[PDB]
Amino acid sequence: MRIVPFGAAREVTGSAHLLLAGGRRVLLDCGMFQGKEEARNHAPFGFDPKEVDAVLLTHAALDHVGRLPKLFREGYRGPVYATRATVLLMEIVLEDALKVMDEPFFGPEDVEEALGHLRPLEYGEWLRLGALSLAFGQAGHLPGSAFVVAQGEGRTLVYSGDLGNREKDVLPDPSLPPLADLVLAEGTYGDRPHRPYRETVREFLEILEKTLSQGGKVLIPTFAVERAQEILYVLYTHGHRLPRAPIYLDSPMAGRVLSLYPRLVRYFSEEVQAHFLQGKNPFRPAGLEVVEHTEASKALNRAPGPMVVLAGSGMLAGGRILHHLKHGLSDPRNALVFVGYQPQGGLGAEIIARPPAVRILGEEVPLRASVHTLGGFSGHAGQDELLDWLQGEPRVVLVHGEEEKLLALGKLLALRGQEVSLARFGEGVPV
Ligand SMILES: [Zn+2]
Repeated sequence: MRIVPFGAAREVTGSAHLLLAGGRRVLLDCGMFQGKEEARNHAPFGFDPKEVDAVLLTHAALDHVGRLPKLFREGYRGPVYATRATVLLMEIVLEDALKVMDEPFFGPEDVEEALGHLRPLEYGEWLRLGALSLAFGQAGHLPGSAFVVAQGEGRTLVYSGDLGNREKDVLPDPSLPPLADLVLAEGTYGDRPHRPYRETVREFLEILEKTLSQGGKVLIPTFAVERAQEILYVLYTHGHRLPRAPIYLDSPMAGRVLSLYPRLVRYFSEEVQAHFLQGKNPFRPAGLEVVEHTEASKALNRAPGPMVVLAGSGMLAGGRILHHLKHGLSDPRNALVFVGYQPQGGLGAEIIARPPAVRILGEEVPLRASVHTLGGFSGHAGQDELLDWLQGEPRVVLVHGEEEKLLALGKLLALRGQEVSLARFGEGVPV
């Protein structure tokens, strides 16, 4: 039993890991590379796709399922396992990815083919390949998200996939992994813990009552997959005290994902499920409105507050959010609320630098609106949570994370008495 990193080595995108055991080949995830690494979705995998026996998907995000259609486009015809939640989500993530992409490295025939091989595998359901035993464990990072437990040849391996931030309320807490000979894990935030969730929410609510009470606009850059709906859920459970104002989810994509949420009730936390039982959708605060097209999206830039706006991209690469920022950053009464850390060098960071102006969409924009960064809405387990999850685990190979962040985690694990390594691309590791 060996596991071979084929993505997310000293980096956060590309997640794909080949497990060689029981005389079988099981591919754990198959995401694409993003941002600067995008061109690498064109390069080859590094293994023979036609030789793969089965595929397991930890969650529906593009950096975990994105290259799947390339796997089929290049031969593979085996089954692809994933929870029903990921199965349903995947279709929206993929269909959207096909429509949005400069140089697509796969076509509609591939997505179609890729989706046709999906087979439901729920938490605690065992898959039998050769003499290898596989099961999904609750990861709490996305509806239907999981980590992989693989046993065979008298040994146990655990592929964490992405672990969630247990302090939040939407998803159920990540399960502890069983004791394993080897643990391949992420370390997105191996360098630091997140600000507590409760105090992050209270701050969010103050910023909201403040700017809305003065007829101002609250601009919120958000990820369409699961960050948008979480903000909506916070707006819902606190709608009674917030000043009345429309909430524009300015994202067709976030809209599609949101419509799907009622079909996934079982994949949420107890708290969320209890709300649904009372017969009410807690992901739709009063006043929500899903803006479908450009014309209405731009009308908002010219319309007066009070209002709350959710738009992407979540890191300001592109999206409708830029347009909102362009016309709203100049008014001191508005407020920009980041609900996720902005990458260094990106426009976000540049904004947080709080200079006199910022270049957005070809023009220079005065920056008067207030700025707040609530890193506490993070979807990944922070360093402290990463440590508790990894406790008592003998050997650990880190993936998914910048080198520095991964190292900061390895140090602590090493001082704790655990054998740690930083996965290298192509270089398999023995379970
Ligand atoms: Zn990931």
